Amino acid sequence: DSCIQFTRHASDVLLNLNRLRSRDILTDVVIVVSREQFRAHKTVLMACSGLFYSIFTDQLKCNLSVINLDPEINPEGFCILLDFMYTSRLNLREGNIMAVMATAMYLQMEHVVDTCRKFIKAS
Amino acid sequence: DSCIQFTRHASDVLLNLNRLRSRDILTDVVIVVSREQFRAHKTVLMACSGLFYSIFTDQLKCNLSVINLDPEINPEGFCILLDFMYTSRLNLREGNIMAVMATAMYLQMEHVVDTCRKFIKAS
Amino acid sequence: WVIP
Amino acid sequence: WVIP
Ligand SMILES: CN(C)c1ncc(Cl)c(Nc2ccc3c(c2)CC(=O)N3)n1
Ligand SMILES: CN(C)c1ncc(Cl)c(Nc2ccc3c(c2)CC(=O)N3)n1
Ligand SMILES: [Cl-]
Ligand SMILES: [Cl-]
Repeated sequence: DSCIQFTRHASDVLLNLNRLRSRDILTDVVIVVSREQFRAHKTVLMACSGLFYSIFTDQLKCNLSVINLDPEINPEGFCILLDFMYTSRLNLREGNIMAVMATAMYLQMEHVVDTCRKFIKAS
Repeated sequence: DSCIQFTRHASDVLLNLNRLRSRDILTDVVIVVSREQFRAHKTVLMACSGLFYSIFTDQLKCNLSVINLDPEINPEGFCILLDFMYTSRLNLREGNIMAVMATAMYLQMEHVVDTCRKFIKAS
Repeated sequence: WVIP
Repeated sequence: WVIP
């Protein structure tokens, strides 16, 4: 086509979606990880995770307001990944890298799994 | 912070949100423009437009499944802008620039209004 | 704005 | 991935 493109548009969209999350505006699901609860937008979860994409395209699960993750999933690892989904920023540290990689493999977030594997290989 | 960042994340998120729109997955509103109907995600509309942000933060309008725009709004201008919201790409042409600028001013999409003003000034 |  |  003969379209023009606004370079910062996608980043500005994601920044506003994170502002809505922080104010709990139009969140339509709660993700339960052990005792911890995380509110989010189904569409953003699907856009970032192969696991959520599969869950919310299912004709029955698409209507659930609560999703319980496998009890092996660490709430801190999930929190770091949910923050990444809404910001593009990953808080990867020596003390959390194993829990982050395991959570990203479960959530099917291929690019996060790739950077965790590379950072572990270096050490 | 000490975060790392994935450069293509925001663009990849927006690409997936557009894939959901094209398949009509989790769309929660219909925007009526004269005889024409456009299905979309309320959160994406809010993230891109000052007008939709105001509408869907309103305690009564946040629950509407149908929104009717002012009859002066041109369906083609709206279609071009909805495409921009989901892609960052604007199909700006000599034959549509006046309808696109008027629709962007109504929708309160400041960056689109700015490029339309510049393209009109040049001609 | 750019030519993509 | 980059240092932002
Ligand atoms: C694959 N596909 C057509 C598609 N359309 C829409 C959405 Cl929201 C979607 N999201 C999704 C699927 C798989 C994966 C991801 C997002 C991230 C990932 O690493 N794998 N995937
Ligand atoms: C202004 N603010 C705190 C905010 N938070 C969340 C959202 Cl979704 C939002 N969106 C929005 C508001 C105003 C404008 C836009 C989006 C685009 C624009 O040109 N003006 N604005
Ligand atoms: Cl990823
Ligand atoms: Cl804009």
